[PDB]
Amino acid sequence: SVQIVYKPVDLSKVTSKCGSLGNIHHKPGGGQVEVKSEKLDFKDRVQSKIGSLDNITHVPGGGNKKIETHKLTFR
Amino acid sequence: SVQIVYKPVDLSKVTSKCGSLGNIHHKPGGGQVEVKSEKLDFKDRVQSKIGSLDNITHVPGGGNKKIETHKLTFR
Amino acid sequence: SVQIVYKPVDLSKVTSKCGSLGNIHHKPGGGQVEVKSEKLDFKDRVQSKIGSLDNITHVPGGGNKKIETHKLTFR
Amino acid sequence: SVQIVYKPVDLSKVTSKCGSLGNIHHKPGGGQVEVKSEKLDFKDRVQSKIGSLDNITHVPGGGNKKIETHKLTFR
Amino acid sequence: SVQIVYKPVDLSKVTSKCGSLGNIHHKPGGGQVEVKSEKLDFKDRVQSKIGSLDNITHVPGGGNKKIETHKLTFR
Amino acid sequence: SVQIVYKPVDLSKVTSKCGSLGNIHHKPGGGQVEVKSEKLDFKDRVQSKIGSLDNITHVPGGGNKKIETHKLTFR
Repeated sequence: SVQIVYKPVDLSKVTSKCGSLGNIHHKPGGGQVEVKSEKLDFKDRVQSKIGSLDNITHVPGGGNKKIETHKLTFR
Repeated sequence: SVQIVYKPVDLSKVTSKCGSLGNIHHKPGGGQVEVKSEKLDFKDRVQSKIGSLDNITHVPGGGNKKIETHKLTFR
Repeated sequence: SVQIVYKPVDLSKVTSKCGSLGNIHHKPGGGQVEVKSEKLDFKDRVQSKIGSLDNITHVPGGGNKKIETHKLTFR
Repeated sequence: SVQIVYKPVDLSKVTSKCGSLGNIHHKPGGGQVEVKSEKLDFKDRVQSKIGSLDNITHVPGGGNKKIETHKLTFR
Repeated sequence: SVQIVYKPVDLSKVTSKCGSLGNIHHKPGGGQVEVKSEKLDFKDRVQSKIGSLDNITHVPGGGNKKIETHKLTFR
Repeated sequence: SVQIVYKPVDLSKVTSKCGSLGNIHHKPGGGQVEVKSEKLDFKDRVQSKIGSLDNITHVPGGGNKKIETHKLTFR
């Protein structure tokens, strides 16, 4: 005779928490910002940001991947 | 006789929490922003952002992928 | 005689929470923004944003993908 | 604000296996039984079993009882 | 605001297996039974069984009882 | 604010295995049984078993009882 019993139990967490979670920003203040630009010459791409208070979150990561194989073979 | 019993149980979580979650921004102030530009000369692409208070979240990530394979081969 | 019983149970979650969730922005203030421009010259594409208080969420990510494969082969 | 989330999960077994299970009785032999009775006198109830091979299972027990009570009272 | 979410999940088993299950009785032999009776005298109820091979299952038990009570009371 | 989350998970077994499970009785032999009774006198109940090979399982027990009470009271 043969009896095979296959009863794995999984309660696992795979988890990510990414970027800005649960912060307190109590009354922050950006200063006065002044930009004067005169006679400038640009021969290639200009990428520009000007500002007093910038708050930025960027998240290319924080992804999750679970691979799970349950192979059983008899004879 | 042969008896095969295949009863795996899954309660697993795959989970992501990405970007800006549960933050408090209590009364943040952007300051005055002044930009003066004069006689400038751009020969290729200009990309520009000007502002007092910028609050940006960007999330290319945080994706999830579960691959699950149950296989039973008899003779 | 042969008996095969195939009773897998799944209660698993695949889940994503992406972008800006459950934040409090209590009375945020953008400052005055002034942009003055004179005699400028652009010879290729100009992309511009001007504003006092910008509140941006962008989410190319946060997707979910479950592949599940049950196979039972007899003789 | 109030949020109540009530998500109990039950996969429990209550199980009983009672009496004679999965036994092998390979070629059991009862012997010859002879009962001779003479001039006997019974003034009240007679209950009798006579036999060579008796194979008896009796199960007043093995019962199961699940009482389950979920209660949520608000104000 | 008030939000109540009531999502209990049940997959529980209540189960009984009573009496004679899955036994093998390979070629059992009852022997010769002889009962000889003379001049006997019974003044109240006679209950009798005579036989070579008796194979009895009796099950007053093995019953199952699930009581399940969900209650949600608001104000 | 109030948030109450009630997520208990149960995978418990309550289990009983009672009486005769998984025995091997390889070729047991009952002997010859002879009873001679003469001139006996019974003034009250007679209960009798005569036999060569008696193989008895009796199970009043082996019962199971799960009482489960989930209660959540708010104000």
